[PDB]
Amino acid sequence: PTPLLDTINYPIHMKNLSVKELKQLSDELRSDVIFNVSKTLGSSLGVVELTVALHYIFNTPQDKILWDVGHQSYPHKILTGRRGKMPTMRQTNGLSGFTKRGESEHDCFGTGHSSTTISAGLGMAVGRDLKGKNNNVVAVIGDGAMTAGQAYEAMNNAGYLDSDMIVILNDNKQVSLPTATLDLFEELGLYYIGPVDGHNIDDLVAILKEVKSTRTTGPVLIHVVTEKGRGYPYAERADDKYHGVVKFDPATGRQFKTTNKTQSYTTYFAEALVAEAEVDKDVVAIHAAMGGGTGLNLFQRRFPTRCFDVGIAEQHAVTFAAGLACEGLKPFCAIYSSFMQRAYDQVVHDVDLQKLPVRFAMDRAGLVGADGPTHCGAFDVTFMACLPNMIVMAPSDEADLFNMVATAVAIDDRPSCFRYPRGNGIGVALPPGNKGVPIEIGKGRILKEGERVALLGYGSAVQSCLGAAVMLEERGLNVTVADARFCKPLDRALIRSLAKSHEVLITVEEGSIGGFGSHVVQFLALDGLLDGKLKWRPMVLPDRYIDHGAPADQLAEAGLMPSHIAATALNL
Amino acid sequence: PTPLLDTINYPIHMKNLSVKELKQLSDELRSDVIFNVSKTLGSSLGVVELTVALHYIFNTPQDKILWDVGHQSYPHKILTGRRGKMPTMRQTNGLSGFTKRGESEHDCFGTGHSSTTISAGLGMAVGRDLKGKNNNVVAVIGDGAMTAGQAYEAMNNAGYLDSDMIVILNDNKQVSLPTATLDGPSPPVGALSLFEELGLYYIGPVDGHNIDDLVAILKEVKSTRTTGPVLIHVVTEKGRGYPYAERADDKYHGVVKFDPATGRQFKTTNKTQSYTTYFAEALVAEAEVDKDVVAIHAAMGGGTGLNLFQRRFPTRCFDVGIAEQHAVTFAAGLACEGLKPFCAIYSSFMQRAYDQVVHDVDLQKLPVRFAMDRAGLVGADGPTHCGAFDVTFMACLPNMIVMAPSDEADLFNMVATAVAIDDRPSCFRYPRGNGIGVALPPGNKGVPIEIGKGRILKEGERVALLGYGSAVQSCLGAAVMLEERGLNVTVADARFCKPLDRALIRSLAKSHEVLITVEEGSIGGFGSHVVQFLALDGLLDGKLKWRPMVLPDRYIDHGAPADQLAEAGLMPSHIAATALNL
Repeated sequence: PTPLLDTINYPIHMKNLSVKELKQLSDELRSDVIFNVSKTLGSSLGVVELTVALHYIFNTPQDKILWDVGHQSYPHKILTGRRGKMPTMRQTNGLSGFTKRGESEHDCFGTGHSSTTISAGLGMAVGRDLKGKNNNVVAVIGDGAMTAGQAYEAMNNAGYLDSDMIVILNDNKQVSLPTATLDLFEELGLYYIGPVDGHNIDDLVAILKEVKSTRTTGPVLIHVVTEKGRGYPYAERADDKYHGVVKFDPATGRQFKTTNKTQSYTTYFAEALVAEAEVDKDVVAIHAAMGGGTGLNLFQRRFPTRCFDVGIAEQHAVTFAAGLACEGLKPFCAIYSSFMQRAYDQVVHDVDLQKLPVRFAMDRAGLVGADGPTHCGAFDVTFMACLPNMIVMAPSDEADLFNMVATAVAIDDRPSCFRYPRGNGIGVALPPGNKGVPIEIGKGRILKEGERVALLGYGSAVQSCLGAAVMLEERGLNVTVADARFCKPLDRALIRSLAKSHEVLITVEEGSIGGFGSHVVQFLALDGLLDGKLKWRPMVLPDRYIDHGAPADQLAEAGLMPSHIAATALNL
Repeated sequence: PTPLLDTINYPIHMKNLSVKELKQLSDELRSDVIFNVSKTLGSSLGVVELTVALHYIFNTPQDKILWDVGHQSYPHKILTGRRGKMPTMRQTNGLSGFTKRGESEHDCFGTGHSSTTISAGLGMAVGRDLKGKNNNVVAVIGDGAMTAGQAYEAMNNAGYLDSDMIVILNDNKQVSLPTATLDGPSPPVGALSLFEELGLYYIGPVDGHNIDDLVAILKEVKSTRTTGPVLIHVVTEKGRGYPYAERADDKYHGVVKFDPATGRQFKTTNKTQSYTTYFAEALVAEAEVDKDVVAIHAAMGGGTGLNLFQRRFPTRCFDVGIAEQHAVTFAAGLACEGLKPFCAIYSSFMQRAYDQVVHDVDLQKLPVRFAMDRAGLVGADGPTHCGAFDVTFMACLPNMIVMAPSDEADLFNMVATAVAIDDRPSCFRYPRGNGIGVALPPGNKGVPIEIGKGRILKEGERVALLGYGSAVQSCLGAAVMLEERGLNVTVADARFCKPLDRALIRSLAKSHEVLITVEEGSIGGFGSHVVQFLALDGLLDGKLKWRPMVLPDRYIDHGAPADQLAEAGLMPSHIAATALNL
C-alpha cells in the first residue's frame, strides 16, 4: 500500500524519491497516520505534505525541523524512522505523541506545549550561528500556536535577530492545543511567504528549497494552508473531532464516541459552569484554545457572550480574566494544569496580587497520561499554591467541583483554582462528594474514618486514597482518608487534628512532591506537629517528568495509586 | 509653581486647566519632582502628555486607564489624587511605583510586570460589554511591553473580540519600559510596537507629547462612538521634558537621587557592586572561555548587569525584549543546539517564563542556566516585582537545579558548574542588591562547588539555620551572637534549594534539636523543600522542630527588602527571635 514509505526509514530515503513521488508518499503517510490513529489524526494529516516537503528539502537531523506542539509531526516521525513505532506512539514506553528531543535526532525540540517552536528555533538558529554552524532551522507552528504570546514575541525577536530559520505557519485555520494523542508579520521584519498550498507538496518542496537558504537576510515565515485532517475526508469535514479521534474505522470515519461513552471532568466543569452562568451574569468562562477540551463547547453555545477563546494564550486567558475580574466579573479560566503553567505569572501577578475574582477551572490536573511530561499538570498544586491568595482546590467529583465553582464565583476574596484531572468522575465504590451545595473553602472532608493513618488526598489522588483504603472501609476504617480537596488553603484544622492524633499521615496528590504534600508538611511544621511521633508519607508524582503513558501507569510508577498508598499504609 | 496644580484636586479640576495651562501643569510637575528630591522618571516624563490627555479625555475611574507595567503612570497617579503621595511612592506603607488597583480606583490594573495592560483592558472591555456597560477602556502600553507575547496575543484576541478598547502604544524611541527593578534597559531589541493582522484599529504614530493632539485623537477614538479596539501609537521621548532623562533614558529610567536643576545624580547606588554586576562580571568572564555561553535577557540587560556582557559578547547576548517566555524557550533552543544559554532575568519575571522553564527547558533537561536576579524581595517595586516564588516554582520542576549564591564567588562557582553541567538546567537566584565583588578568573572566582551541597558557614548543633543569599546573610547575622556564644546555632548556606543538600539537611536535622530554614522566598520554596526532604528522611527522624522563616504567602508591598524581610520574620532579629523560640 505504501511502497514509498516502506522504503523510507529516514529523510535520506525520502530524498531518494522524486518530488513527484512525494504526493504519493504523502498519501501513504496519511494512510499510515490514519491507521496509526485508527486504533484510538487531523493535525498530523493536515501537516503530512509539509513534513514531507521539509524532510525532502531539509537534511534533518543536521537541519532542524521543530514541530510546534509536535502533535502534527506523526508523518515527521514516520519519515524519521519511527513509522513502526507510531503504533506505540504516546503509549507507555513507546514514542512520544510529540517531537521529543530525547526520542529523536529529528525531534529538534521536545514539544507538547505550543508556540515554543519559534523561540526554540530561534534558539537553535542563534545557537548554530554562534557556533559558526550552518544548518537550517525550520519550525512548523500551527495557526493555533501562532496565537500564543510566546509565539508572537518569539517571532518578534526571530525577526529582530534576523537569523537563518524558516518558520512555517501551518494554517489549517484551527487553534490546536498542545496534547500528545488527543488534542503578514511585516513588523516582525520576517520574510513572509504565503499563504500557500500546505498540501501541494511539490510546491512546498520548491518553496522550502528556495526559502531555507535566503537565510542570509533572516527568517522566513512560510504560511502554508492546510486542511486539518487532509486526506481523511471525515477529518477534513470534522477536524475538531478528528484531530484527537478515538478508535475509528478508516473505511467509514466512524469512531468510538469516548466523549459520550464517558463523562469527563471537562464535562462536569462545563456543566457546572454552564449551569452557574445561567444564574450568574458576572460569570464569564475563558479558555485558552480549549472550548472543546475543558468541555465548554456547550458553555460557549449557551453563554457565547461570556465565553472567550484566547487561542493558545493561557497568559492572555488569565490576565483577561484579571481584567474581567477587575471589572467585577467572575471570570473563570478553563485551562489545563499543564497550560496554567503558561499563565503562571498571569495568575501570580495579573490575578493574585490584586486577589482578583479569577477562578481557574483546571483540567488535566496531575497526570494526563498520554500527553506525557509536556502535559502532566502535576505542578499547579505547587506553583499555584505558592501564590498568595490563590486558593487551590481539587474536587473529588462534580458535586465538589460545582461547590468549588460555586464558592469561587461567590467568594470575591481572591482567586480560586479547581484542579481536576484528565478523565471522568469515578465515584461508585469510593465516596464521591455532596450534591451541588457550596462547601467551606479550605475545609477538607473526611471520607473514611481512622486515626492511625490518614490519607490526605484529593481528586485523582483521593480516588487513589479511598481506593487504597477500600479494605480499611471493610475493616472498621482504621485508615482515614480525607478529601484534601483544598490544597490552598489546606484544611489546616483537619490537618492539625489528624496530625496531632495520628501516628502518621499519607499525603497524596496527583502532583509533584512539591505541592500538597509539601503544603501539608509545611502546615504541620507550622503547627509543630512534625514531631517524631507524627509521620507523613507524600505519595505523589516524583520530581521527574513523566513520560507519556496511562495516568494509571504513571501514578503507579509515581506510587500514588491505591496499591502504592496501600503499600505506604503497610509501611505505616 | 505648585499653586495651580495644588488647587487642582480632582480629574474635573485638571480638565478645568486646559490649553496654555498644560505647560504650567508640566512646570508644576517638574517643581514637585524637585521638591520630592530636596527633602528625602523617564517613562513617567515620557508619558505625561498621554496620561494628561487620557485623563483629560477619559472619565476615570469610570473609564479605565490601564498602565502597562504602571511605572510610567506617575503623572497618572499625580493626576488621580496621589501627587502628594509621589513622595512616598515605592516607599514602605506608601503608594506603589506602579498602578495598583488596590491603591486607586484610577489604577484600573495592578501592574509592574509588563504586557498585561492589553489583556487586562481586554478583560475590562469584555467585562463592561458583558455587563452591558459603556465606559471607555484604554491601556497604555510601551513598545517594550508590546514586545511581550502576552501583549501580542492579547492584542491578537483584542482584535478578535473587537471590543471597544484602546491601546496607546507608547514609546516611539521604542526604548524599553522602565522596570523599577531593572536598570539600563537600552540594548533591548524590544520594538514590536504593525497590527494589520491583529485587525485592530491603528492610529498614529502621533506625537505622544503633543498633548492637545493626544487629547484630540483620544476624543475621536475613545468615544463610545468608537467601536472596537484601537491602537494609538504615540511617540514619546523617554525622559521627556527632563533633558538629562531625554539624553539618557537608560539611566533616567530609574534615576537615583538627582538634582533637577543640574541632572547631577547619585550614581553611588549603581556604583555599588550589585549581584547584577557579579553575575554580569562572572558571565562576561565565563563567556570568554566558553563559546557555548550565550546570555539572554528579557529586556533587563541593564539590571541583569549584562550591558558589559552585551558589549563584550554581543554575539552571545540576546535581549528578547520583555519576553521572558521567549528568553527561556530561546535558551531552550540555544541549549538544544548544545549551547550553554543563560537566561538572565529576574525571579519575578521568571514567573512569566515559568512554563518555558518547565516545558521548554526542564523536560529535556536542557542546559538553560538561569541567572535569577531580583530573587526574593526586591523591596521598593513591591509585590509585582518580588521574586520570592522562584525557589518554589522552579523547585517543583524536575531537574531544575536551584541555587542561591551567598556572594559573587559562589555565584560564579554556581555559574561555572551550570555551564559545566550542560546536561540540565540550573537556576541561580540572587537578589536585587549587592554582595562582594570578587576577582575575575585571574583571582579564580571559578571556585569549584558541588552543586546541591550546602556549606556550613557557622558552627552549631543546637539550632541550624539553613538559608541562602539574602536569607543566609540573615541567618549569619542572626547568628552573629550565636557565634560569640560558642557557636551553638549553626548556619548553613543552603545555597542549593534544588537539589537540597539532603545529606547536610539530614545531618543537621538528626543532630539539631531544631532547625530554622530561611529563604528570601515564599513559604512554599526552600523551607517546603527542606521539610519535604526531612519528611522523606523520616528514615533519620527529620521530625525536628523546624522554623520556616521566610516571605509569607502574602504579596509584599513595596518597601526595603529589609523592611519586608523583617515583617516576613526572616531577618537576623527574627531568626534570632526564632532561635529564642527554639
